Amino acid sequence: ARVKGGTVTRKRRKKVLKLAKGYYGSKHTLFKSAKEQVMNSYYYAFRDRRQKKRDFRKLWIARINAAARMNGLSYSKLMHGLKLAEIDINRKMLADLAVNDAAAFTALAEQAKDALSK
Amino acid sequence: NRSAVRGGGRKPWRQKGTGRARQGSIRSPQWRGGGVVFGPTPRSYSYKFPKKVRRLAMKSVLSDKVAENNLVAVEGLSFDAPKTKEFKQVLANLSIDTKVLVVLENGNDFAALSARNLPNVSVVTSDNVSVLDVVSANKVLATQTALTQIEEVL
Amino acid sequence: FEGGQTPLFRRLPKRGFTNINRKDYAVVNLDTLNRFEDGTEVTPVVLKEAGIVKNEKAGIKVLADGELTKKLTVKAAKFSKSAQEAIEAAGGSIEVI
RNA sequence: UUAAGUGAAUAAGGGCGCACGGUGGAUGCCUUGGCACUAGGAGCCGAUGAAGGACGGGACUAACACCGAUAUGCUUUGGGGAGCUGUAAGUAAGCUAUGAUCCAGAGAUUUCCGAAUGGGGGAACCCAAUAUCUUUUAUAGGAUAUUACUUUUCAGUGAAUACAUAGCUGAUUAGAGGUAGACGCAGAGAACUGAAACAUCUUAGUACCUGCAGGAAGAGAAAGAAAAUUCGAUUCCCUGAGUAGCGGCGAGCGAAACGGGAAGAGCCCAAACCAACAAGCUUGUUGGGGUUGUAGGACUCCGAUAUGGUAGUCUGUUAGUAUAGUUGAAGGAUUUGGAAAAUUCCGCUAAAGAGGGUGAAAGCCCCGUAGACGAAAUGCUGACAACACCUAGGAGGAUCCUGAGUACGGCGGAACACGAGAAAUUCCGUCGGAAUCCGCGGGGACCAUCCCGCAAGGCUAAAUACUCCCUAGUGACCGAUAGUGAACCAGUACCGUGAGGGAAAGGUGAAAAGCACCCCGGAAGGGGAGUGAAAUAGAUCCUGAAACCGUGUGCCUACAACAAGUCAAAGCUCGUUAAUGAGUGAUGGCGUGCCUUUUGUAGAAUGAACCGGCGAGUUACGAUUGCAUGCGAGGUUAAGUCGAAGAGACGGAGCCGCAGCGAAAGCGAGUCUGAAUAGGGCGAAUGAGUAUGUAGUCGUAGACCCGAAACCAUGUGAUCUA
RNA sequence: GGUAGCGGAGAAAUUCCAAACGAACUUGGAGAUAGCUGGUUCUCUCCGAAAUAGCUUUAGGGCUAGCCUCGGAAUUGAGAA
RNA sequence: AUAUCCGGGAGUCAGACUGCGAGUGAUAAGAUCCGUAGUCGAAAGGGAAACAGCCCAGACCACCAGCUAAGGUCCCAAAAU
RNA sequence: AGGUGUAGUGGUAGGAGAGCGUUCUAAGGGCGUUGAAGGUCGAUCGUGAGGACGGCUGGAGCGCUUAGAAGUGAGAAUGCCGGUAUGAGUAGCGAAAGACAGGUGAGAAUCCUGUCCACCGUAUGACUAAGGUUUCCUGGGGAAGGCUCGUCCGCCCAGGGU
RNA sequence: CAAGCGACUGUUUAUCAAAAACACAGGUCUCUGCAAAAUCGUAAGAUGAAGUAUAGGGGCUGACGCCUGCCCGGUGCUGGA
RNA sequence: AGGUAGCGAAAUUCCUUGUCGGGUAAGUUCCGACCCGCACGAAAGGCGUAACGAUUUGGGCACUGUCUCAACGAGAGACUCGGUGAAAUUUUAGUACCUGUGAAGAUGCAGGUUACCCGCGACAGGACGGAAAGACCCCAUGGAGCUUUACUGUAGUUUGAU
RNA sequence: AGAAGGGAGCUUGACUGCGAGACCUACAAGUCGAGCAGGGACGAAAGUCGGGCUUAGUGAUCCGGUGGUUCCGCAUGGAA
Ligand SMILES: [K+]
Ligand SMILES: [K+]
Ligand SMILES: [K+]
Ligand SMILES: [K+]
Ligand SMILES: [K+]
Ligand SMILES: [K+]
Ligand SMILES: [K+]
Ligand SMILES: [K+]
Ligand SMILES: [K+]
Ligand SMILES: [K+]
Ligand SMILES: [K+]
Ligand SMILES: [K+]
Ligand SMILES: [K+]
Ligand SMILES: [K+]
Ligand SMILES: [K+]
Ligand SMILES: [K+]
Ligand SMILES: [K+]
Ligand SMILES: [K+]
Ligand SMILES: [K+]
Ligand SMILES: [K+]
Ligand SMILES: [K+]
Ligand SMILES: [K+]
Ligand SMILES: [K+]
Ligand SMILES: [K+]
Ligand SMILES: [K+]
Ligand SMILES: [K+]
Ligand SMILES: [K+]
Ligand SMILES: [K+]
Ligand SMILES: [K+]
Ligand SMILES: [K+]
Ligand SMILES: [K+]
Ligand SMILES: [K+]
Ligand SMILES: [K+]
Ligand SMILES: [K+]
Ligand SMILES: [K+]
Ligand SMILES: [K+]
Ligand SMILES: [K+]
Ligand SMILES: [K+]
Ligand SMILES: [K+]
Ligand SMILES: [K+]
Ligand SMILES: [K+]
Ligand SMILES: [K+]
Ligand SMILES: [K+]
Ligand SMILES: [K+]
Ligand SMILES: [K+]
Ligand SMILES: [K+]
Ligand SMILES: [K+]
Ligand SMILES: [K+]
Ligand SMILES: [K+]
Ligand SMILES: [K+]
Ligand SMILES: [K+]
Ligand SMILES: [K+]
Ligand SMILES: [K+]
Ligand SMILES: [K+]
Ligand SMILES: [K+]
Ligand SMILES: [K+]
Ligand SMILES: [Mg+2]
Ligand SMILES: [Mg+2]
Ligand SMILES: [Mg+2]
Ligand SMILES: [Mg+2]
Ligand SMILES: [Mg+2]
Ligand SMILES: [Mg+2]
Ligand SMILES: [Mg+2]
Ligand SMILES: [Mg+2]
Ligand SMILES: [Mg+2]
Ligand SMILES: [Mg+2]
Ligand SMILES: [Mg+2]
Ligand SMILES: [Mg+2]
Ligand SMILES: [Mg+2]
Ligand SMILES: [Mg+2]
Ligand SMILES: [Mg+2]
Ligand SMILES: [Mg+2]
Ligand SMILES: [Mg+2]
Ligand SMILES: [Mg+2]
Ligand SMILES: [Mg+2]
Ligand SMILES: [Mg+2]
Ligand SMILES: [Mg+2]
Ligand SMILES: [Mg+2]
Ligand SMILES: [Mg+2]
Ligand SMILES: [Mg+2]
Ligand SMILES: [Mg+2]
Ligand SMILES: [Mg+2]
Ligand SMILES: [Mg+2]
Ligand SMILES: [Mg+2]
Ligand SMILES: [Mg+2]
Ligand SMILES: [Mg+2]
Ligand SMILES: [Mg+2]
Ligand SMILES: [Mg+2]
Ligand SMILES: [Mg+2]
Ligand SMILES: [Mg+2]
Ligand SMILES: [Mg+2]
Ligand SMILES: [Mg+2]
Ligand SMILES: [Mg+2]
Ligand SMILES: [Mg+2]
Ligand SMILES: [Mg+2]
Ligand SMILES: [Mg+2]
Ligand SMILES: [Mg+2]
Ligand SMILES: [Mg+2]
Ligand SMILES: [Mg+2]
Ligand SMILES: [Mg+2]
Ligand SMILES: [Mg+2]
Ligand SMILES: [Mg+2]
Ligand SMILES: [Mg+2]
Ligand SMILES: [Mg+2]
Ligand SMILES: [Mg+2]
Ligand SMILES: [Mg+2]
Ligand SMILES: [Mg+2]
Ligand SMILES: [Mg+2]
Ligand SMILES: [Mg+2]
Ligand SMILES: [Mg+2]
Ligand SMILES: [Mg+2]
Ligand SMILES: [Mg+2]
Ligand SMILES: [Mg+2]
Ligand SMILES: [Mg+2]
Ligand SMILES: [Mg+2]
Ligand SMILES: [Mg+2]
Ligand SMILES: [Mg+2]
Ligand SMILES: [Mg+2]
Ligand SMILES: [Mg+2]
Ligand SMILES: [Mg+2]
Ligand SMILES: [Mg+2]
Ligand SMILES: [Mg+2]
Ligand SMILES: [Mg+2]
Ligand SMILES: [Mg+2]
Ligand SMILES: [Mg+2]
Ligand SMILES: [Mg+2]
Repeated sequence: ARVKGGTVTRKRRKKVLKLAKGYYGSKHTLFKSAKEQVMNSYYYAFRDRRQKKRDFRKLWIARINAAARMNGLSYSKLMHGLKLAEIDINRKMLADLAVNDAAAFTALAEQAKDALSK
Repeated sequence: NRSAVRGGGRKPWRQKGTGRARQGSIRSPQWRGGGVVFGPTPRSYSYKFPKKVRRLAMKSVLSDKVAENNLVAVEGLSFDAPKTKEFKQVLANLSIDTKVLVVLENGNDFAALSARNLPNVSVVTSDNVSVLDVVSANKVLATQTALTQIEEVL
Repeated sequence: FEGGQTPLFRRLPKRGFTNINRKDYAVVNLDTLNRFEDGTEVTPVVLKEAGIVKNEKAGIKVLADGELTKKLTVKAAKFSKSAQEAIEAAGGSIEVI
């Protein structure tokens, strides 16, 4: 028999337009522009789920570096000293101690400095 | 198709220079009102299985009805005059309330007449019985002479 | 088509001819004649009814492929020399029709 | 106080989200109409004026439909039984139980143009002759009839020119055009195309043009097919077979007979000879006679005036049938609702549970359906009768007959599947040119032998092809961008000098109940009030998408360079399919669209303004492989017949497989090569096929879709311009 | 009023023949042909090339081979390092 | 842990750069033509500021976890002023 | 039925496999005026095509399961048709003189009347052939047409006129 | 005032060329005895002409003035045979 | 058979702006002359020529906004307001500069620099701006028109046989 | 140069049927070949010889010519 276009076409395009809500001007309005930008958004979103892991480790290291220097030590020497002392605390936890519990961070720094001397 | 659609002989406009897409006919398929590309064309859908396969199929459905005890054989179905209510009562007599294929011997006009109007009944003669006839029915009601004729046919 | 390289068939010569009077015989081998009982008269009609030879072509020719084990009086258009010996060695007999 | 520092809020406009509107007409549902077919009907109409038109006819009439100055109808025969005066309302005026409207059969009327046909003409107009009638005192005016051309036959007149003949006048007779854009036969006859170019060839003897048709046509009753020994007109279907062959032996082209089916049917002339008549012993007319190949007939003998047959006729009679019709079972409540057929409850009818309609979905409300029944009239068919028309057996061969400028041959073309080829068979043009029963033709050059037939005369039903129309239906066909170009006043509007091209455009509601009245406004249009179940159903009227346009505002925005997102993120505003929620987003990191085409494109290559709809590997027949099922050394039927446009049954002709090898004779589990028991090639040893389904791919077809410049063949144009 | 497309007409320009004339317009053959350009619409999973040789009136086309994929058979395991 | 072999289905026959070995060229060319390896093609990620073909390395996915490669560690900008 | 272990899971041309969704058919089983399809919204589910569930709109039909058949999936073809944007409130409004008074009217630079002014005058006058074919006259009208306006018109309506 | 080109008036590429291009009067060659040659047409029938060599067709040249040389081997034409 | 008369750097002369003379302050053009005529030449005529030409060419007089070198004035458009209201184009655009990079010429990539938001009148450097599927160039075993001692045919013409 | 170069005698193996197995190769082709049989040349014999030191000296099919032939011969014998 004859199968006319029906409603499938509209349904499919409406899904893309919903993904494009909040985009500027025609990019949330017109299907072709919206689909092109949703594709680019997907490309960015996948790439950025990898990049966010890089960015946060970059943030923690910088914060640990600032706290390390306040304890008479560079970031690189502190991580060497913690490794020598068998401390497995990760950079997310160290950065959190650097900001929220400075006394605990100082206790870790002292253990690292002790391990470096030995 | 584009040849069958009315008109469309001439080239709509010159090949080059108008800035328009080149077109060869107003009845080209991408045109509104143009010829259909491919699409239905009259044809038959019938094919014939090997005879041995036809015979096996017919025996299978008949043996399936018996195996499920859906084959109700009656000595005979007699009616002085065709009356639906009476055949309807016979179906009640035999406790048949589901779709039934009533298989009658040749010449039993009045049994066929009285059975056929019931919405759950399908009537065939013993010499015109098909696989689709049997499979459709939940039950087969066959007179004794109809069964004998079937066994002579098969 | 080979894109313009002389096609294989043009490279090769035509050979032979077809004989207007050519006669092709329907072949029956001895193993097929073991299907008949001892003393049977095997005939082109009998073979047709048996469904062994539906088309006898120019005639039935009997060939000695297998081993014959029953005694028969075989009738056919032609007999291979070996088939004749086998049929008669089995104590049967052949007849050219 | 002073100094230094930090520092919100604000928006002219804009962004995002959300809400509500407008525009528009997608989507859904629906359908007036289409598409493809099946069964039957009918396959022609015209000088007795056709097809197709023009102009007219109504109480008002622009259009359509109907009708034709007897005009929106007349008579008549049937049917039908209460309303009717079409679409189309409205008023108006009428008709109808003394039977209207309406329906069917048969008649009457049927202006003008158009073959048109008294003459003319730029179709639907103009202008005559002759006769009769009529108007007027009369002329003028009006009415009816007849008057084209050619053909056939007859008569009469009648030239050069004697008789004649031709011509001429009249009568008689018959054609003249149109279609159904189909089917048939015949004349004439392309090109693009394929051959990967191209002249043979192919496309094709196709398209186109022209003639002639007929409901079918054509073919047809053996100078046949054959060589199993036989068959016994033709046509068509299956098969033979993509075989034999043809072929720049390329591309391609491609049989036939046998076998199986559908359907079947045979007959008349010419000649000899006889008789009659007429004419110049023959030489015509008529009638008889006669009709062919195991030769027939004439003829001469005898012997029967029977028996059978028919593809005869407005010959009646009869039956059936088509074209109007009649009859035709069975439901009430309850719940919901504007409405019930939905629902629940109990019932009933069914030879009817096909289908449609009805305020939603109805076997039981309506129209119907199954079934029964019906014909004044006119067709059509079948019988029966009548009438007409055909239909003799056997024996004899002395003689006579049995199709001539024919057969055939040379030359040139063509048709045969067969392209001149070794080319038979058939035909056309040209020239030559037989025999005739002790004869003649064919059996694929040709000859002999044998076999089969008997040309140069004609006719013939059925099986086959097609469908503009008519009737009843059908569809895993369309559902308004589809389906016919056209569901709607479409071949219209519109474009064009013309041939010719050619659209768009369906939906209020169950019912108009189509919004009285009021209010603003000149109106348009609104607001109320009403109608309605609903009017955000108000006629641009069902649903009412998107682009696009606007209004409100939760958050953000006036130091910022941004394919505009993404990841991180305060603040603010909100509260969900309750989910480790939603909107917005300062600020920070990262980041050059989509597609096509390319070595490589963000690309300063291509394509898209946007949104919506439509828009591209399909089908048929064949080849082949995988998968699957049935059967298996077997597998399987085709056409066709019966049957629901079904399954199925029958049908074994045929096809594949079971044996190969060889160019072939031929041999055969081998065979070919060869001197060879050799070696080697291909086979067997060392078996699986076949039917159907399904999918992949291929081939022939437009073959996935769109696109040339061009080529060819009919037509239309010199109202521009030379 | 006459001449019409295989044509006409041309104090001649390939000039005119109904607003494009080295050959009008229209309809048909006809869906001409197009080894060329463009386009070819849902998803996920497994595997995954080539841009080379030979021949070609062949060079931006094609054919066989090479390289990919799917299925199958089988051997004293024939592959790779 | 592939190889052949049999069969169904293809696509490909414009390649590019880089290193190395040659020719052509002026031992010019992002030149041209072979050989050889790689990458691109058909490969995202990190480095080379940006930068198909270079260096490191092959993305089934989730993580605000860890270790490294090339390359880096004064600020932009992660890490030794 | 699942479990463990090891390994593997970039990809164009292209091959293979397995699915999603669309319309229709058959059978079965169902849902619908207590509201079908369709539309719209939502913070919902699945590995993907995609699937539910609610609110609103809507007013009649439509799912589901298994199998079948397909005019079965669009974003690109300077694709076809329709609608609507952008450029924009932008170009343009087609060779020239008008002014004022009075009137008409809901409304007048634009209609009527008056006055003066200006323009053509081998004409921009008067006839007539062709061509057009009702455009002529009278009375009304202001939707559209008129490149603005309009009370006016070669337009529309109703009558008439050779 | 002067030079080129064309004698002159004319004609032409409607819509990019008006000219030195075409035409022209004049020149020359050649065909044609009339059912002429030439042309349209299958043909019939036409034009040429209701003309007749002082006419008609065709080629070239291009008012006028002065002039127009050499080559007949080749190719055509004509005659021979 | 070897070009005669006449003409000649020519509408013909490549070298070439030949050389000489004239005209100019200065002359690749123009005129006169010369003759090595690349490659004039006698009816596809040679040479000359009064008259003629919207013909080509050089000089002169007059004349001037052509120019030195631009100024002012009139009108129409542009501009502002009222009415009316298109178009080509357009992947979405919050649309800077430099140097660099890259399919080797970037508003958009890198680095740096500059830049508050929105317009209006102006100008055209860029958007390899718009318009037209380059016409040049090459290619396609494309097309068409034209030519001939290309091939194969053929109308016509002619000759013979019949 | 244990010749493949050079001379001489006799010769025709510059044989017929073939050919395990290899090389080359997309195909079509191309290349090498021991060995077997027939009948030989030279040589006393062993043995060598299916051209030449090796590698170029060539052209598919269609269509024709010529020679041979226990093949076919469109009813049959012939013929074509
Ligand atoms: K604001
Ligand atoms: K007429
Ligand atoms: K028809
Ligand atoms: K051709
Ligand atoms: K071709
Ligand atoms: K007939
Ligand atoms: K065939
Ligand atoms: K060929
Ligand atoms: K008779
Ligand atoms: K009903
Ligand atoms: K009757
Ligand atoms: K022949
Ligand atoms: K014969
Ligand atoms: K015969
Ligand atoms: K509504
Ligand atoms: K908003
Ligand atoms: K950002
Ligand atoms: K370009
Ligand atoms: K062998
Ligand atoms: K042998
Ligand atoms: K099987
Ligand atoms: K198959
Ligand atoms: K196709
Ligand atoms: K195909
Ligand atoms: K004219
Ligand atoms: K002219
Ligand atoms: K393969
Ligand atoms: K390299
Ligand atoms: K790789
Ligand atoms: K909903
Ligand atoms: K399709
Ligand atoms: K598009
Ligand atoms: K617009
Ligand atoms: K705008
Ligand atoms: K008025
Ligand atoms: K001139
Ligand atoms: K002149
Ligand atoms: K002169
Ligand atoms: K002029
Ligand atoms: K001219
Ligand atoms: K002269
Ligand atoms: K002359
Ligand atoms: K001349
Ligand atoms: K002259
Ligand atoms: K000469
Ligand atoms: K001569
Ligand atoms: K000179
Ligand atoms: K010269
Ligand atoms: K000087
Ligand atoms: K002059
Ligand atoms: K002039
Ligand atoms: K001035
Ligand atoms: K580029
Ligand atoms: K600019
Ligand atoms: K052309
Ligand atoms: K020697
Ligand atoms: Mg669609
Ligand atoms: Mg067409
Ligand atoms: Mg455009
Ligand atoms: Mg259509
Ligand atoms: Mg008839
Ligand atoms: Mg009556
Ligand atoms: Mg008349
Ligand atoms: Mg071709
Ligand atoms: Mg009833
Ligand atoms: Mg009920
Ligand atoms: Mg032929
Ligand atoms: Mg003959
Ligand atoms: Mg002849
Ligand atoms: Mg006989
Ligand atoms: Mg017939
Ligand atoms: Mg339509
Ligand atoms: Mg619709
Ligand atoms: Mg239409
Ligand atoms: Mg509503
Ligand atoms: Mg609506
Ligand atoms: Mg600043
Ligand atoms: Mg700020
Ligand atoms: Mg390139
Ligand atoms: Mg782009
Ligand atoms: Mg750009
Ligand atoms: Mg574009
Ligand atoms: Mg005409
Ligand atoms: Mg005329
Ligand atoms: Mg020219
Ligand atoms: Mg013109
Ligand atoms: Mg064709
Ligand atoms: Mg892989
Ligand atoms: Mg070749
Ligand atoms: Mg290079
Ligand atoms: Mg590529
Ligand atoms: Mg990369
Ligand atoms: Mg790339
Ligand atoms: Mg740092
Ligand atoms: Mg340091
Ligand atoms: Mg991976
Ligand atoms: Mg639906
Ligand atoms: Mg489709
Ligand atoms: Mg679109
Ligand atoms: Mg502007
Ligand atoms: Mg004006
Ligand atoms: Mg004046
Ligand atoms: Mg004047
Ligand atoms: Mg008037
Ligand atoms: Mg008036
Ligand atoms: Mg107006
Ligand atoms: Mg002149
Ligand atoms: Mg002049
Ligand atoms: Mg011009
Ligand atoms: Mg001009
Ligand atoms: Mg001249
Ligand atoms: Mg000079
Ligand atoms: Mg000067
Ligand atoms: Mg000088
Ligand atoms: Mg000259
Ligand atoms: Mg001369
Ligand atoms: Mg001259
Ligand atoms: Mg304005
Ligand atoms: Mg660069
Ligand atoms: Mg740059
Ligand atoms: Mg950016
Ligand atoms: Mg970057
Ligand atoms: Mg441009
Ligand atoms: Mg191009
Ligand atoms: Mg013979
Ligand atoms: Mg014969």
